[PDB]
Amino acid sequence: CRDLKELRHLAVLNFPKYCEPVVKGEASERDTRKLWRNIEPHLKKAMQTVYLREISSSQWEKLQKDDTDPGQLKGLSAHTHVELPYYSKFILIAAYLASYNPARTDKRFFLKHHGKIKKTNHEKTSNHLLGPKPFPLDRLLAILYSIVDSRVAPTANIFSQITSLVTLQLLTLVGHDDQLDGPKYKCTVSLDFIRAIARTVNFDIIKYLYDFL
Amino acid sequence: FSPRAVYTSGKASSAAGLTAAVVRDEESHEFVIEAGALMLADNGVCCIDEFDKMDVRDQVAIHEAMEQQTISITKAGVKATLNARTSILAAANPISGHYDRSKSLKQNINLSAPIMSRFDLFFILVDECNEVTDYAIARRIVDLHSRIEESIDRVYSLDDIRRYLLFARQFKPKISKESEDFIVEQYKHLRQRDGSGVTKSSWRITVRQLESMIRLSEAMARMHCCDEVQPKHVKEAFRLLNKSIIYCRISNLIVLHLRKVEEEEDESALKRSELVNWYLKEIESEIDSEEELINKKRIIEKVIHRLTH
Amino acid sequence: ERTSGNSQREYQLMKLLLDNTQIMNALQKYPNCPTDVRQWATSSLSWL
Amino acid sequence: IYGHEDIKRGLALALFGGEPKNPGGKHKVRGDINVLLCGDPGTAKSQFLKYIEKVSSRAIFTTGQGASAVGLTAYQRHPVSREWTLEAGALVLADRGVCLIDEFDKMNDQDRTSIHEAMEQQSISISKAGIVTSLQARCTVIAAANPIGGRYDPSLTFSENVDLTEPIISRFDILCVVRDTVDPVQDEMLARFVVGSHVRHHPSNKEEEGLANGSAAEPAMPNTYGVEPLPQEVLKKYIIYAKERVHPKLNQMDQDKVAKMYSDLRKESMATGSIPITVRHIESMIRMAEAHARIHLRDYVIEDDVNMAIRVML
Repeated sequence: CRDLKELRHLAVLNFPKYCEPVVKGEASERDTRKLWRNIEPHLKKAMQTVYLREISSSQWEKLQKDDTDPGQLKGLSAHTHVELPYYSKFILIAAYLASYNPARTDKRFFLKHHGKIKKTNHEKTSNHLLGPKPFPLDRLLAILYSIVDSRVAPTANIFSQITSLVTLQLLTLVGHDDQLDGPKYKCTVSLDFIRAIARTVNFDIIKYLYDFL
Repeated sequence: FSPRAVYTSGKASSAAGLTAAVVRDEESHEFVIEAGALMLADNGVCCIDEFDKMDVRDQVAIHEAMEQQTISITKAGVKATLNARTSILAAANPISGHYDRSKSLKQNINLSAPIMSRFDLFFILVDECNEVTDYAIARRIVDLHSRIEESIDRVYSLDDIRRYLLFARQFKPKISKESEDFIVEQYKHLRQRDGSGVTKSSWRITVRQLESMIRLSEAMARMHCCDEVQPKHVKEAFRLLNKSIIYCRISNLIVLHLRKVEEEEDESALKRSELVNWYLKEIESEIDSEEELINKKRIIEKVIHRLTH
Repeated sequence: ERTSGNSQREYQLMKLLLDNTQIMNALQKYPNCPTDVRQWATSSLSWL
Repeated sequence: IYGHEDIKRGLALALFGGEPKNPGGKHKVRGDINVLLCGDPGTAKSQFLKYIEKVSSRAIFTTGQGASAVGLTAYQRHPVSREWTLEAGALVLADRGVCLIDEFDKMNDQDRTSIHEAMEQQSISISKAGIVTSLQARCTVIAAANPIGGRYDPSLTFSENVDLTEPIISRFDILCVVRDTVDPVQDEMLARFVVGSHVRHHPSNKEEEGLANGSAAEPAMPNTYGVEPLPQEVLKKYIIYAKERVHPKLNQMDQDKVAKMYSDLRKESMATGSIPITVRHIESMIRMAEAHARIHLRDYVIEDDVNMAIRVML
């Protein structure tokens, strides 16, 4: 940090969590060589949140309401552990591979009876680094039937996670609004929290990426 | 120096020749077995330069040299299974001659994965494009071409270097009982250093590379005439493993030394600004030379300035 | 030429608005320069 | 080397080689357990083969570039005083033994298509100078292949990841392969076992163990089953007794249960994306059934042996 206004509002918030030995009376005045040992563990989980005024008296309060199964993370990176429906948690996982893979080299995860050429098995290419590739709806109608176990009937509540996730800011639109003859969509969030959800419903996405051979 | 060594290039060595050549005799008419260059330089080291001007059939026939150190060629129903403890002193050459910064580190060399997996240590020549690199190397060339047979200032002549080669193969060192816990904690560090991305990356370090590191610490105390191994000798080769794929070196041994001292004090006193001489106590114990008292006295106040600023 | 409205924290394709001359001459005048950082800026990244 | 328990199970079963009988009425069906190993270069795959050649009674070792179609099984004359004498290769002299072939994926294309005659009838009919003569050569092909180019990629099929032809793959039996990766939940036993064997297998330590009888520095290594291992003299007198004594026959227990069980996977493999099981896995069940019965010294096959053989082929 460099601005003086940031340290003005941050040093005040650290006073209630630093003046503990002073009120109890275990530390007398003039002692700057013994107060850094007890405060060292109290600063390792707070110095990594710079330029963020969200860290206050409500971060550690969320841990008090989690007496049963403290596996949920609320406050510090709360987006990693969120609540997803059963048939909706696989939507963000399946749509992540449709925005970084070619529209032709997709038969390697379905029909393994084809003939692979071995192109190189180049590595520093723009693939998976330029951004989400524009994909229509024909790709989603052929990949969700392989990730799930049993069959799924595409009813009215199956396609509801396509438009409802637009308001939730999880997928972007190809500029202007399309018609109805199969619109195109992209991506938004990377794989920062996809691995956390996959380890709860028994799933592995690392072995499904095309860039990591 | 070493008489048990050969010298060849890429095109000078075909498929066989250096391993075990087989040809029917002219005055006997019988399939004989002829030894190569790897069998004559037993318990030594073979030299080879320019690893580019060569095919692929010669590398396959030498894969049993850096991993098994033996020759098993049975050609024509003639058994010829021998052994040779000759190390391969290879010298890889880039594709375009120089290291390209745009391409990856695996796109500038022609070595694949099975070749580098069976090989042990792998070093890369450091290339520096600073004005001080060419200024210091040019002074050594002038002193060599102007002062003929006068620039050599060695402290031990070559007559005593060859004498100390037989004393190393006498008393075989052992393994101390306080080193089994230090090797199991350093392999996990390189295990995470290997997987920079997720799983695989560039150089693969598994069981073939872990057994080579133990031999480095075993041979480190071989010249110092030390029986049991010591923790101060295994960490020497640990630094070469980090710089294998590459006055700043002086500042490196200082940070790695103070980190192992400020993690055991049960109490805490001043030793901040008014007691700057307290950090000199744990370092003067290893000082036992001469110039590290007056010349290095005004250097301590310069390294400590990094924390002050 | 275009700033996408739906662009996130991954698609920017931005460039630079400086030059390869004043960036090197502004290092000796900067207050408090670390030793392990200035050497990385002068070199062309030769180590890992 | 500690780890890979499934790999060590296939090496012991392939040492027996089964009992080549005549199940047909006019056709001689071979009965040898052929195991093809192929792993990621970096896990030391050739060191696993150097142990079985020392504990057996007859075993050889060759490479890929050191031999070809000539030095294989048979190849001309004796140009000294007008004579004709045929020669032999390496598979004929290695009768009723275990053969070890190194560097098989880098073999020439003209050599891989000429070795199928020796691994189909255990005999070669040399038709030279109008004189034919048949012999017998019982061998178990044990090769170690490598992936194409770089490392092994589990995302591709094993039949296409290795630069090998298709008729040679359908001639083995055990295709148990492993893939090494960064695993922090099991890396504490690898670094601990290599440092324990480094001192036990040291020439300075053998002065108080092998040279001085009645003393040992380190005892037995903690195995993954709590069973004490075997020294050296146990494996020598093991294959020269059980293999030439009890001869297991072919009974008729609940073998009809495998018939309808095979149809369950035959109409389910293509339901997701896999090749079906051919008839190779049906006639091969007798091989591992008599191999395990020879360990416990059983005169006839038992249901306990045919059950542990299905988990190996799957």
